[PDB]
Amino acid sequence: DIQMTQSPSSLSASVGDRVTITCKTSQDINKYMAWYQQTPGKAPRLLIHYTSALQPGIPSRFSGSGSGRDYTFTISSLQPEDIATYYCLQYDNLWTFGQGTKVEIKRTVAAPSVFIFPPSDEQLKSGTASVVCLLNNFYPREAKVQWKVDNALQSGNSQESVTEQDSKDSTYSLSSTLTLSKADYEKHKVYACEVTHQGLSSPVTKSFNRG
Amino acid sequence: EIVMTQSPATLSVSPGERATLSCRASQSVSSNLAWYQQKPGQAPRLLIYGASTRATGIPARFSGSGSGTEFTLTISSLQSEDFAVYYCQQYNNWPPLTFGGGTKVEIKRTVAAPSVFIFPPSDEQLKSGTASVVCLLNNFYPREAKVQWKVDNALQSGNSQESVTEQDSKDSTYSLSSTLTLSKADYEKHKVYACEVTHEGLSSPVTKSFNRG
Amino acid sequence: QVQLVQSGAEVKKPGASVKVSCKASGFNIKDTYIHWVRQAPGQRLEWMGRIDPANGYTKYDPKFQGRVTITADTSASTAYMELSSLRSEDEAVYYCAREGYYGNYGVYAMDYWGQGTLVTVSSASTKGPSVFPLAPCSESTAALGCLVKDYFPEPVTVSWNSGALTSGVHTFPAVLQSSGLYSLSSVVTVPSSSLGTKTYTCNVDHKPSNTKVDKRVE
Amino acid sequence: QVHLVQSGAEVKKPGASVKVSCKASGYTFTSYTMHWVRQAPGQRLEWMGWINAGHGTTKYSQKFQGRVTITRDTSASTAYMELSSLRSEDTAVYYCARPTSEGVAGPSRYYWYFDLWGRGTLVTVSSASTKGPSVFPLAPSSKSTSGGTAALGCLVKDYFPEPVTVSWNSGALTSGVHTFPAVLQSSGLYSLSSVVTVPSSSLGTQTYICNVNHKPSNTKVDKKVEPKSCDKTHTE
Repeated sequence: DIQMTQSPSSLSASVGDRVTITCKTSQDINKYMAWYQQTPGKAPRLLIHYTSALQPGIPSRFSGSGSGRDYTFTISSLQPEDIATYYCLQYDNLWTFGQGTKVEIKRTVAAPSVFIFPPSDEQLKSGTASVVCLLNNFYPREAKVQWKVDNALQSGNSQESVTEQDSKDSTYSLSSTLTLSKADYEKHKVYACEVTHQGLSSPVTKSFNRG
Repeated sequence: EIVMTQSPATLSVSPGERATLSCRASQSVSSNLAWYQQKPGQAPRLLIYGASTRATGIPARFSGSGSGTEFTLTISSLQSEDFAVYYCQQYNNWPPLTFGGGTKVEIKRTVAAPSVFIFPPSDEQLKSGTASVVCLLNNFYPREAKVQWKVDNALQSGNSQESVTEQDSKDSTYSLSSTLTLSKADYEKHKVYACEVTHEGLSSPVTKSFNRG
Repeated sequence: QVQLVQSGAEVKKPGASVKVSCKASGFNIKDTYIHWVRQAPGQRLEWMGRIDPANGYTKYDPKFQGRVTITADTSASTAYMELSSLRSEDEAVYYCAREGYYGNYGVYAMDYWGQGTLVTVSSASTKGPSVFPLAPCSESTAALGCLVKDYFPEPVTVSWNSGALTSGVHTFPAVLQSSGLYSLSSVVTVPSSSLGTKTYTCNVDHKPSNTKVDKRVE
Repeated sequence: QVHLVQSGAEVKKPGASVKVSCKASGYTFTSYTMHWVRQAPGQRLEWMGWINAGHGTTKYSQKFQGRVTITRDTSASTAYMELSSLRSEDTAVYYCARPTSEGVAGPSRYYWYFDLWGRGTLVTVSSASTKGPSVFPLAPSSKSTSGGTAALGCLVKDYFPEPVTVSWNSGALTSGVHTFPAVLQSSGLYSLSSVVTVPSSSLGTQTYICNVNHKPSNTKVDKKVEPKSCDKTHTE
């Protein structure tokens, strides 16, 4: 019957900033405290065990401290490769992982590189046309995609997704798909993707003519 | 936790004979079982480890066997010094490391019925607050007996304490003393005071009583 | 040298049972403890249990006790986890991890983790994806990609030029179509100068349907 | 010449703390782990926890977690066990135990069986203060007789701490003596009884005195145990 509290649930910081995560146990766990890094897509990686024993191969900017019920994880100087959810683990009375801390990076504005892709010949033979818009390496993550078919704004026939933050440049990338039946696709000629973002002075329109 | 059960509670074995001690586990302990010898007022001495391996310096008459949930300690030829309490220990799961309740291996002799005597409280104690009535069962065999206190045919609940001496050096018998503690007018309330004794040595329960006055 | 390889992604119906394998190599499995930890997406790591493979001793979490059974096949150098009476709530990535000894501190620590195993809880049919090229119509940089469409369940892996091309690559999270099938895109930015002097192929693998497509993009 | 030397016995009132020492000799202290095992009077051995003497790393049983602290002094090859918030139930003998082999137990390393032990340290948890005993007789009579033998004794009541050294007739009587072990009462004061079996026929000519000596209160009590006298005699 042991409880744990990991604070905070999420934090934002700039590259070079000091980042601190704390953990509080309901009973003394006698330094049996470990810290794990989990980057997106990948599996957890041990950074520090037994409160302050830094695993060989882990940079010196990472450190742990504490005793009793109170423990602290520090990143002395935040790096772009440090974007991850961090977990604390108590291993004295059985095993309890913390709720986790998502560490996101604050960086300078970066406008997206916009690209438009027509549906392939292979796909058209099947009777469905998927038009794709790509917004590449932008910051902040908020961006708008407006699909235009012969200057008419589209609604209800689009789906989009954004990537996790990048571990090198700290940007995001977005992909939007406009889906139509081959019949409807053949009824129009100009297919356009209009992108609005904080980093752009004026919206960017990427287009192609069917044929 | 792994619950270590040591059976029987006490075992009467004559010298020169073979002493077979049992130890069971609530769940598999593999071959991670140890055996300890404990004489009164002394630290445990390791005899067996790895369920069958003998600790360095331990004489060859001591052996062990078993795996999983059932184990055995064997003393092929029981000596004079060999009479002690024996504990089994699991070291398969931790925390907690658990030990068994122990088996006291006593020297064997004939079934001796106890001499049952009841002592009323003295005037000196009665002049003070408390009143202590003593039931004595001395020079009996086997150790296990049941002394029940009865006051005006009414049984007694946690109103008494008892102690037993270590097995006699000559006639290997046991002696038990049970003290029924009351006060005034608790003792001054009732008339008949008795202790009923149940033992292997006699046919029916032995009842010894006295009337206040 | 020290590695922990887990069995592939499973799709099991509710009420059914699931067994996950964890192959240990680069070390002796009888010298370390093996833990099972689960994780739903965007949620916490939940410890389920531990096994000492040398003696087969198991310690579970009371919320997982009864439904979880962790065993070990020491000869095969593998650890198993069986989860009976599956519910929709049990859908998560299941990880195995080793807890090894540290001589310089006199302690054990959960130090290495496997890749994880996605256990999808569903009655829907497994369906292989269709792979469509993403190429521009007719700038210093150009973009190429693959549209991995109409598959079930998750996941699909996308690599470029058999792992040679990784810089400038973006494999996007899947979107859930009205059909109940997933669609995802993988893209790469390359210099416009190389769109003739170099070949570009996406390598799509959807192991639940035994699908491995290598589509060249031009 | 390999032994474990423990600190002297102690009396502590409830809610207090005790720190039992354990010095080591005849081996390299840092190479082994040190465990602590307790035994309450008339009960089984109870494992408390351990200290890795080389790195200061500890592990405790969950039953003691929060009250037990284990430390080590590498400079003096000594291990310590501290038991906080003492309760009545904590009255036990405390042993420091060293396992047969070096290092820490785990998978394929089952080392938690001990060959080297300390003699023990009794820790008595009682609020009660030093008190000399009250000595009452267990008077012999026809109701104390069996086959020409009569039982008589002394009830040594309400004393603290242990021990009471009980003799009969200043050492002149040794045969047929049964001095029962001490019992801790509800009050937190010990009670004990010493009985003797003598010839029934010589009860009117022999003198039986129990000598109860209690060194902690500097009290000596000599009680004459005479046959059962009568206040009155009656009929009907």
